[PDB]
Amino acid sequence: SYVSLSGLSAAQLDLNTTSNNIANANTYGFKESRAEFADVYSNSLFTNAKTTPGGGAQASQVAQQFHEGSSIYTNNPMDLRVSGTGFFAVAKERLTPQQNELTRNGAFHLNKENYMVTANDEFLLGYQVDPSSGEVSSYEPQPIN
Amino acid sequence: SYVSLSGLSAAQLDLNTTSNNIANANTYGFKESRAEFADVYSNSLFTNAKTTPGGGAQASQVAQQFHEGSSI
Amino acid sequence: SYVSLSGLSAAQLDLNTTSNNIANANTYGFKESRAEFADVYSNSLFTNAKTTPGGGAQASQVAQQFHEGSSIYTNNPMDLRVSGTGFFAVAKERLTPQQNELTRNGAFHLNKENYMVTANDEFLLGYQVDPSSGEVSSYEPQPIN
Amino acid sequence: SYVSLSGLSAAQLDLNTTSNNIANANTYGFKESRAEFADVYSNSLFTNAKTTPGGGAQASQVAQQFHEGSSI
Amino acid sequence: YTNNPMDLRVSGTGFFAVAKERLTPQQNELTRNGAFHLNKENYMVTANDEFLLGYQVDPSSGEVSSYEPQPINIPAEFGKPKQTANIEVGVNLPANGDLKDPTQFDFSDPDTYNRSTSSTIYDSMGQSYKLTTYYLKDQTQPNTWNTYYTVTDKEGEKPLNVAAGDAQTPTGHVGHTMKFNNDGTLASLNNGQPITSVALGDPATNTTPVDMNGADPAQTLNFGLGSATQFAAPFELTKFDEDGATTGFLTKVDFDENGSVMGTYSNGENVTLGRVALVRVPNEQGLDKKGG
Amino acid sequence: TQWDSTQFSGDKIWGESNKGSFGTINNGMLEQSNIDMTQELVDLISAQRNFQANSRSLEVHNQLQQNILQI
Amino acid sequence: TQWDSTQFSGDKIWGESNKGSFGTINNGMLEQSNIDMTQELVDLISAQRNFQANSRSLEVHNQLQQNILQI
Amino acid sequence: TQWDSTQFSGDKIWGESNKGSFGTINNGMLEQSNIDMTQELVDLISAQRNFQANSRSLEVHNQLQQNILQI
Amino acid sequence: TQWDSTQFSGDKIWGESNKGSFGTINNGMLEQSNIDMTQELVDLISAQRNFQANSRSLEVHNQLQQNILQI
Repeated sequence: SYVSLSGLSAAQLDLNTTSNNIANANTYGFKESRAEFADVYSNSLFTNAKTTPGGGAQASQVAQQFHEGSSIYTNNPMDLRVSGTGFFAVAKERLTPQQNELTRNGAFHLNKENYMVTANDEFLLGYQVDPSSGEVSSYEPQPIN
Repeated sequence: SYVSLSGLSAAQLDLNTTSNNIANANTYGFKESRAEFADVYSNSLFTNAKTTPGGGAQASQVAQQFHEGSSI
Repeated sequence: SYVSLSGLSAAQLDLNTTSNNIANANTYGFKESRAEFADVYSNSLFTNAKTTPGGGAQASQVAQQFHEGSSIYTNNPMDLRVSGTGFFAVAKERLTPQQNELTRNGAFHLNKENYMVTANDEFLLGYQVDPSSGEVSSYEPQPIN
Repeated sequence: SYVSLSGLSAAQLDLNTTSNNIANANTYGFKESRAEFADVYSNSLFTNAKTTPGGGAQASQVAQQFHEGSSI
Repeated sequence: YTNNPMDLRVSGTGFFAVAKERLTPQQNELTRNGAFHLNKENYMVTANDEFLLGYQVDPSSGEVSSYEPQPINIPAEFGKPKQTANIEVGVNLPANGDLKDPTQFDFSDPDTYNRSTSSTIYDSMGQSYKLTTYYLKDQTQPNTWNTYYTVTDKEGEKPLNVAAGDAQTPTGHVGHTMKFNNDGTLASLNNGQPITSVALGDPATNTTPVDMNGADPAQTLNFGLGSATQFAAPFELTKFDEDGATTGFLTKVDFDENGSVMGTYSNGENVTLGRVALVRVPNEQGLDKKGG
Repeated sequence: TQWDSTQFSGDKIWGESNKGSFGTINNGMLEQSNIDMTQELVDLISAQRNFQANSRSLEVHNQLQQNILQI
Repeated sequence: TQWDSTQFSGDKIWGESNKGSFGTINNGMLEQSNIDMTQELVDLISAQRNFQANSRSLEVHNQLQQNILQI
Repeated sequence: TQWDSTQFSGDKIWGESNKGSFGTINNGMLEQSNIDMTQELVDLISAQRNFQANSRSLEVHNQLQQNILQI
Repeated sequence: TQWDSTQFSGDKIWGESNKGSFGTINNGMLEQSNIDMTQELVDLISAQRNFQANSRSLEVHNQLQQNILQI
């Protein structure tokens, strides 16, 4: 009966993952999830093996498939998209660029201090380029003003 | 089931935003609105992460796109 | 027969725990309970051990699994939810903030005195911030007005 | 069984609240109601606590959400 | 499956080891259930508040040093600001870069050197300091580079001298030299000597002592540049690793297959709290059965 | 659709229109119910589900008691 | 169709017409809504599709629960 | 749905929101019960099965004793 | 829709746009979900079918146990 309960749990986990994927159909920059499972088997010291059935199914991991999604056009230049490999970097607080998180959506706007932030007013990390030389001198992240 | 309910709420919010934009098609000086959403995920102290699915979709903000409109 | 009676008692305790969990399915901020049991065995000075059977099953504890539950959206800003680790603090009386209890539901509303209270008119404990400095000066809890 | 009966009572109270909200869909100026419930636990002088299950669910209050309604 | 990571199961042969009291790990009993939770002292205990016995692993080495069983503790704070001692830097230097005069090096003039990089370091007390590294391409010797370091505190930017670096500017600043083979790989570093800097805040060894503001003045930095290369590619900071740390709070805790209980804090260090002891007896049929 | 002031509510604070914390008065309009049919129907479904679960639990309790009765 | 200055917006910066970063003022013209009917209708269709998909998911969840109920 | 700090729990540690190990606070939301109806129903069925098995064992014991009695 | 770097993920490698292995940055666009509704709905149907099959198996196990009980 526990094997059947494990099967029910795995099926409901896949159902929940699919429901989350469907619900996030409109979220910007969202990446879908995939449910992968694995077989279960005992490893007792004295195992008959030929006379021992399986032990059900165990959830292995919920994947985070990162294949490129489609792009919409809003004609708003403050909206940015990373085509290819790479993530945007945003910091919770302006004065602590060290504490940062990665994101993909580009719904940016200027706050009252003329800094580019996300919807949650999280500052967008940027570099500092040289006045004449195109190459960026310092690679430390800082908020863009 | 609450994930599906969150998806329904997000879809209905987008529907309402679009309906408001369509209704205000003749109002002078009106600026359209855009509905932006975000994912939901728990941050429990003891989180399995790999074995934990998503938490639905949460409304982030209703934008106020201020791009210049046409002139009559 | 006492072993069978212990088994019956344990099964009925688990049944009651499950019934309570099902009954509280709609309560805001509720945390489920899990019933855990343990074996029973004698510890006599002169025990045959090999020739002595078990002593039944005894309830060990009723757990209070505190894993984060799902969230509903009501579009009522007076409703609050703690995402992650943390509890709200509520005081029975306004004048005795020391006497307080922890809770998780956020059904708050202004009473006749413009204080944020729960359903049972229990005042919500909060800090007092500096006018200019964001950091809270005094960490003592006081009712929010 | 009394815990199950309390659960039935709470579910039926929520059902009645929803029915009233649906019935008053056309009444002018009506404000919806929300059902809020709470847990029950004993406070005996000698309580084992670790070996005591819950006491069911008790209806706390029927709210009167006063958020602005639509205008015709 | 309860999806509660504090619940553990021994798949195969083995028993959990639990002690009646924290201070007496010798008095222990074997069990199989894994209903674990932190007590008020942040120790993993069973339902009966019996401490779970575990090992103590090395900070860097995965192998456990001492096999004696001890209660497992999960601190809620990384309460030990760790000073930076070893910094690993891997860069690629431009082979086509313009040559510079070794005697004309000056960190105040950008045109005298080739490239400058910035990084953050921590002292004993956890104060953050800005570390700037200046790379200069030698003109006299082809495939030779000069590296200098400076520390910028609130007082100003003070140059840092190497204990045995073979690059002495006329001003007095001491750097180290890097040489590369024909294939562009790394040939030698500071004439084969390890790169150890002078004490930051000790005037007895530094002509420009760094203002520690109460920190340890004898702090020393060891730079590991074993992956530095000189190719046709432009200047690039490929890798930067340090051993510094700052105060932080417990964020999440997980268990690997080896039984090591790992926890990540706000600072970023993945501190391994310990391992979970496993006990196996030759004849399991003869174990006496206690309660629970 | 009328309310009165109780002890918990407080005391009636009188005021004009568009003064202080009060709102404005618009003629030619009326207020509808502040309900959402989608939310009400989904809540109805969820409440029915919970009621069925509780009835199942009560049936299990009664079945256990009757099983003990037949000894 | 009126807005006010809040904390997030900042503070009102006053100025003249065609001065600094401001625009110009033309008489005899009015602003229409800055919307595109085509995009609004397409978004309406997409939102309906998403709502139907989510309703299907919720129906599947309820059917699973009812199937378990009948044991 | 309220808790208090006891000897085993420890002492209450006060703090702000989104500071240290604390979480965040969101307005406009409420927390539901952290239960899964499927798991609860399955556990209910299993508990009923265990109770029936124990009742069977008790009946066996009583029948054996009565069989001894009729000698 | 934000991520952080953990032990398994590695360490954050910074870079510019259209340099090395990084991609390009296009303004005026946004990323949608990288999902396919058809695949999600078909997976939903398949998962429901698997759940029904497992529930049938559990019911068979319970029926066998209850059949043994009545001896």
